[PDB]
Amino acid sequence: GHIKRPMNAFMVWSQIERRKIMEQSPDMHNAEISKRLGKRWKLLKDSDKIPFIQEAERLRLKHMADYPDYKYRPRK
DNA sequence: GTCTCTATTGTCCTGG
DNA sequence: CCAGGACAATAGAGAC
Repeated sequence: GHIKRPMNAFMVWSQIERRKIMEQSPDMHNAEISKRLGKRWKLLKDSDKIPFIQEAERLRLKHMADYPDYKYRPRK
């Protein structure tokens, strides 16, 4: 089948925030949510971002362990 | 009912 | 070795 690629620090911080938006603005389109996420991301000071970089890190290590060999080969 | 596009950041792959 | 891309989450919008 098709194995997904790991979530980076931003994508991890994205899920959490997106929910808090999806629960507050249930009908706001996700494309616009992405726009606002990208902006809030630039607001969060660098220091605050560490926890997610570490979080995202283990996410990748586990990824290899679970999927011994998967080449990220996307193409058009 | 079924796909494809919409958008963000970060990260890996390819062509030149 | 750099630019340009695909793609991870997410559901709706639009074509068909």
